[PDB]
Amino acid sequence: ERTTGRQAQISNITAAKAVADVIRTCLGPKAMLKMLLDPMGGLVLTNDGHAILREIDVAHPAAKSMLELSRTQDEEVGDGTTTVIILAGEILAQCAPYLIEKNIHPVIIIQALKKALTDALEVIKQVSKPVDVENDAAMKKLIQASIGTKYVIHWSEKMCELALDAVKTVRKDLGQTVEGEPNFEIDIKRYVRVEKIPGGDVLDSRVLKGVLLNKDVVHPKMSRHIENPRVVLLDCPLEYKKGESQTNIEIEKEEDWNRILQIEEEQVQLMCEQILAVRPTLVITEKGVSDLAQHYLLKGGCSVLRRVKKSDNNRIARVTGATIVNRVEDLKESDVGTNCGLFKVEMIGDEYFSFLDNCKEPKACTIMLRGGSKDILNEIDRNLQDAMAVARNVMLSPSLSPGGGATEMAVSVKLAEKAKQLEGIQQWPYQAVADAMECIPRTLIQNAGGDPIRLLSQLRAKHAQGNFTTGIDGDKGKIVDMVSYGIWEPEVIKQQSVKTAIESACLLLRVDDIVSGV
Amino acid sequence: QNPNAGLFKQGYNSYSNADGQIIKSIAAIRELHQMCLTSMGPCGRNKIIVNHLGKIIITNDAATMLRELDIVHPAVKVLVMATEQQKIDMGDGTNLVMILAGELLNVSEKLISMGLSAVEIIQGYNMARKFTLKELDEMVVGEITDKNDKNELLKMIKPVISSKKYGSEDILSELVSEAVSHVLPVAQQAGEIPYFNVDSIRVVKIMGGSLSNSTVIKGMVFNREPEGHVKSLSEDKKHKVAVFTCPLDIANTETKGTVLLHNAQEMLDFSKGEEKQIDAMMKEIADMGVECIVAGAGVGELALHYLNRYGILVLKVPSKFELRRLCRVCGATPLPRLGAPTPEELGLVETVKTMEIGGDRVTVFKQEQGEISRTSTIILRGATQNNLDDIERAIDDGVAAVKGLMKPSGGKLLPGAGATEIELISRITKYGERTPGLLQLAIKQFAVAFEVVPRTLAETAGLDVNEVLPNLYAAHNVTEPGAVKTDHLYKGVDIDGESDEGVKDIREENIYDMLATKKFAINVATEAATTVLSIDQIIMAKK
Amino acid sequence: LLNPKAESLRRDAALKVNVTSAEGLQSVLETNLGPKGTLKMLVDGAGNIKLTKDGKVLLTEMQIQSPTAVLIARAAAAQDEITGDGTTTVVCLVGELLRQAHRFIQEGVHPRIITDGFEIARKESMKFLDEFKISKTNLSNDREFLLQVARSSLLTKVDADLTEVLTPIVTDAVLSVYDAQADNLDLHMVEIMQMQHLSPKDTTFIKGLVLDHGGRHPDMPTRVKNAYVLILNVSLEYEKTEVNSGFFYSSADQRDKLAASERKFVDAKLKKIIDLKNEVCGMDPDKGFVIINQKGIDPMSLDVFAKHNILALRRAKRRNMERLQLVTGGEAQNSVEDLSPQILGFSGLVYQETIGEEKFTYVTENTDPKSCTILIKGSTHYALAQTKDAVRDGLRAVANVLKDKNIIPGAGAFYIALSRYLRSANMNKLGAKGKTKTGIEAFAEALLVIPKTLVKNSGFDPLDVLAMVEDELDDAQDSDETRYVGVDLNIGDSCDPTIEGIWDSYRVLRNAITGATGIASNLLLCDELLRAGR
Repeated sequence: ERTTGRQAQISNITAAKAVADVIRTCLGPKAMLKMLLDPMGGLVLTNDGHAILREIDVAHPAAKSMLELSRTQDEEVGDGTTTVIILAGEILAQCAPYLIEKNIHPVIIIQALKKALTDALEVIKQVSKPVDVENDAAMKKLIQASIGTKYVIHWSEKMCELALDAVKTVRKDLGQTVEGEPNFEIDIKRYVRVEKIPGGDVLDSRVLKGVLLNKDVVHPKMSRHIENPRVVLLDCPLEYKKGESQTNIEIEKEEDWNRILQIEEEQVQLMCEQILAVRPTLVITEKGVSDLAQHYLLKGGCSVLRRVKKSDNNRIARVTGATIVNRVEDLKESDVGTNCGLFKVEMIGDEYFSFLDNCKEPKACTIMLRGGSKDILNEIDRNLQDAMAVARNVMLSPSLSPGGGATEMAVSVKLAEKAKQLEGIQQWPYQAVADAMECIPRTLIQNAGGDPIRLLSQLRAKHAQGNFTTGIDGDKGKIVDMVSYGIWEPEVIKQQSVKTAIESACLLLRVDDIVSGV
Repeated sequence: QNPNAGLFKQGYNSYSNADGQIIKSIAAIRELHQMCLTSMGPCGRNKIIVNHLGKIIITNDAATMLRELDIVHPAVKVLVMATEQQKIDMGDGTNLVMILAGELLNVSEKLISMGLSAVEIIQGYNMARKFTLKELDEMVVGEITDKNDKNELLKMIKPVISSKKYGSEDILSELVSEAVSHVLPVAQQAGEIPYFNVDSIRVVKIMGGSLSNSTVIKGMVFNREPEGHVKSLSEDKKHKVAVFTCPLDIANTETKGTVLLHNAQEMLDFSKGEEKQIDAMMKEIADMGVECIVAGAGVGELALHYLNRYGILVLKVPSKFELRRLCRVCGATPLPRLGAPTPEELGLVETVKTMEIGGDRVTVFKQEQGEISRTSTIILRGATQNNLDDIERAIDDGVAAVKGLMKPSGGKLLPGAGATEIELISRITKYGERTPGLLQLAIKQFAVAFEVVPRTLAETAGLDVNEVLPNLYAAHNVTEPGAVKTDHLYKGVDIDGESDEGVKDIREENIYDMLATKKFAINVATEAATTVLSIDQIIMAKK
Repeated sequence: LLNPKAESLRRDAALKVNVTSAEGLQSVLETNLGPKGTLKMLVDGAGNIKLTKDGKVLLTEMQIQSPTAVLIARAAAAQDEITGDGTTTVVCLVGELLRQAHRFIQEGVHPRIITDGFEIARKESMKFLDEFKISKTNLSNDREFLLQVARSSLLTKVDADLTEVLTPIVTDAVLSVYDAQADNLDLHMVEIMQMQHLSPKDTTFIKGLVLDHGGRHPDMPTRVKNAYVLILNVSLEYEKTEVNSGFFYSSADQRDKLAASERKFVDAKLKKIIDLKNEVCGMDPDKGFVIINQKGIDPMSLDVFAKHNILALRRAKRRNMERLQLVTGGEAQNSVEDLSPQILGFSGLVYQETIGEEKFTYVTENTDPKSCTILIKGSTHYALAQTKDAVRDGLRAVANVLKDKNIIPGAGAFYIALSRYLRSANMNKLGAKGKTKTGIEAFAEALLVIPKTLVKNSGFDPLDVLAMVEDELDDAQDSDETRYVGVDLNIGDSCDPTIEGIWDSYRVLRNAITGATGIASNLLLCDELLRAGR
């Protein structure tokens, strides 16, 4: 029915701890396997942290909240799926004795966790090092981190090219006191949109500056390059004009039928004359173009592209600047698309496309992927997304954090230094985060096969007296420097990991009752 | 059907290390830990004990509870035996060992959950013990100088009585300090000859009244009445006292000695014989100047008739211990025989009288400003059965603690009310932080256990530990004008029951602990905790 | 830490389940390794019982409950399609690898440490394989050798008497379809047919194709010498007037005479076919004529052919019509209207065999049939099932050897030598880790499950037979000579597999070790079993 007071606190933490345990083996390159036993006769050995959490049912709503944490993390950044779940679980576990044994009110617990987050975020910055995100060779070395140990490792040179050039193009690199400061906002999902075209190989892929349109044209043989581009965007089709009111036409003599046909031709021409009056070079219409209109416009020295939705016209307008006009007759001479390099209408893979590649960077691009089959096109896309996620995380901040558990251990040590200076009851739940952070270097040792106490103690001592670049060697299990053994990760991931882990723990810790009802 | 592995000794279910025998053993101890946890402090809680003989008492004393409990589980017996160690050669610290030893085990379990072995934990605890014992030597503020002044005694007796009887501390302290000052000699710098046995001070209680009429008697108080005609002695000094173990009647014969009568004349002759022999024995007593006679046995009618005619006060003392104690008041030596109380074996008492205490009449053997007794008696009163019995125990604890003031620096005083315990937390932690390797894990947790005292003192006082403890820690985690802390060595738990906040200075009430009690408890508590941790399996067998 | 409708299997219990289950599956298939192995009966519950030794069939049809055993069985099935053999070898290797690993895991060896050792030993095993293999001649005239290969692949799965029948059948069938040119080799050029009412000993190789439907006229030849072949897709059954009509007559005799005129519709086609022979070796000696008509032929049309000593067959299956065009060289005619002398194919003896219930037509002795047929005989589905598996696998075995010149001496010499190699190389190198060397030794020991199982099934004590092989192997190395030493499963002593004729596939053994290494690793790396929704 309901679980009240300490029943909610124990139940929420208990479930979250169970979720954390599921994936403790998923951390590090030496991650161990789990056997997922289906209600059917099958069994899955897949060790992907996301799949394991997805494909295993959970009972307690608190466990479902933990699942939402991983889903949010996946949307924010390309990694941390298991970090936020393991860390959030340990934070709850560390807060458990404080709710029960110390009888510390949840309000006190939450306040300290917010303060511990603020301090943890500072430390993650302090221990990080810059990289020159404008040095393409340095960026290629970073991007490969998410490409190796995969079949497509031999593509990594092209995958880095595609990822790096596209994200640089869309990065909103701007600052001023009037139009505001985008602060290097990157949204690859909307701006780097990728299109897959049959034919060629991975090496033939290209990043375009403009819009890649999948719609065909009125004639295959039209100008491909224009010296002074002018672009028209229209909704209304080019067809016989009809009135809005009542019309009654009564024909007795057959001779007058030809007069009606001549009028029908004129009305179509008149629409085209208004289009041609403003000297266009490419006309795009959402609705269709009559056979007469097709010839009327082409003979005027322009190309015509048909069946392009408002959604595409909005993209075309961003890269051309052309204004969308509903009615053909209202087209204005101010509708232009100049400084566009091509209107190529090439048929690629036995499919017609239209390219608006230009010399502009209006906060957007398109990646064009080539491949000899749909499987190749999907394989390139699916793996490229990993490269693009890293390119986003790196280009969004030049600071890289040390891996191998080094960053998390540095937060543990530095929080301990501040904890001794924190007065009041909040000192206790404050320590909870300091200890919880060590779940990462601890788990890495366990998955490597070392001693979780003797190696973790030595690791802590190295950070306590020495530098914050000391981590765990994923392959050997030994304590090694993270500069000699580069395992560096973008700060963006580490900052969001600790941020969302503590916030998620707070969401469960502050709930002292679960009640049923509809 | 269901198979089991590892169980091959008389079919016993005996858990191995991997089965958590240590954790399960600690869990059993936790039951007793909580029982003792609420005893410590001036505001400790009472317990009802129903003895199997049909006797119900109430006490604050944990050691009484532990002796009245039938303790079966060996894991608890280790700590109960540790409690007995605090009773042997020490008069305090019972709660300190039971509470600290339990907490040391509780924090050990937190380390065991990490994967830290019992061996590694025990080794760290032994180091932290040796560090702790050394640090205590430097926390001394004052020292008892063993001058046996009433005022020096009160400084120690008061905090000792506190936490057994609260609110009557000043009344009971005067009763103990006065009695102690009576039996203690006047001397300084004399440690060659031992003196002041705990038995030197008796406590006597009567139902009815209250402590408002309590007093101290310079001598022994007996619950027996003056059987003879004389109920009191005169106001003169130095009344000669004879003490006998033989009953005051006709002497018997080792072999047979049965008198048979066949003729009326024989009855007359034997009757006169016995009367004359008894008179001769009673006469020889009187002829030595004896004015009071004490028997370890009953008195015959004829002996009463003669002793009355001789004006000798007749007082029966059947207790061998009271007769031995009487030798410390009048000096008389009990006579194994009858009728020859050699003058050298006679004692002297200035006053023997009957007194009314609580409505009950008792006989008192005392001296006033002379021939001063080596024993003292403390007189208690109270109408409530349960409360008066516990007050008696409070008196004994005061005397026992004074015995704790022994030649080997027993007078060293450390700030109490948890002030010592708080400072130890800071110092032991630093010892951990400077210690490399896994040893720091147990040394730090060793320190953690010591917060149980300022916690318990707060809880029993009705205070919110979540506000008192961080205030106590902040009170000691301060900036001082120099490396050595001064003003903030004295910040302890304020056992007031007030509303808002704060800490109290030991100096305000002179709350000090004895170093010997503390260092002893630290040794015993650690040995108890590490002994339990060393046991990863219990096996029963015929011996 | 437990959610309702879920389970989390911890405290190394998942490893105990994985190893225990694997030992179960090993125990089942361990009884069926080598020619000395046992037979299994598979009952489908409907009353049909299958007899086989084939690991692929056994794992595919055998019901498995243990989720772990399902993992191993399915993983082996994947290797079956990749390699074409080695099913039992993989399962045995996986089981023993898990058994040896478990003994060390109990002693505090982390599952990953063993897994890494397995990967090192696997890579070193592949290096040994490269130096162990013998390069076979590229000559296709190696029949004397391929006979040994066929025996190696057949003898394992048959009763050892059938081996003498099938050995030349598998050997020559593949050599016949294998062009003696660096072209390719497709074992699908040998068709697998089954017939009842004969003993399995009567399994026979047929140079051409066999058809089910025979002649239905007693006067047609059962033996046609140097036949011409007509391939015809149109019926020769009595034809009726093209359009609606009827018999309008005055006298009774006219009824049948008019019907005789209607018959002319099909008789005209018969004459054209009879004239076809007249034009193409009509009366020439030692020439014949056979028709393999896809459609029916009237009993009267058959009588027309019988009078001319022509064997006219009817209602042939499309599958043989298309192949017989390739076998005989003739073209299919959709109608007699296009019939011409250039259509006919040519073959040698065409033979009709008649048995109690069925007839069979044989189209042997073709110039370039590009196809062979094997007829598997038996009285029941017991012999038919076992023999069919033996033939299909034997054809693949000799096919792989002809395609891939790399041959591995068998009799356990490969796996026993690997044990010696890894034992010494590990102690000589020690380049892994102070702990990882444990997994390498576990790997080297597990490899011996194969030579030990082969001996145990023979009734010989593995403790003595393996020792004798190791002794002679060491003596050869101390003598500074190359010698292949393996197990004699009939005598109990050692033997030289390259003289006895016991050969294993290069590709099977290469992938068998790699697969078994992965399978055991995938289970050793499983820390917990996670169940939900069940």
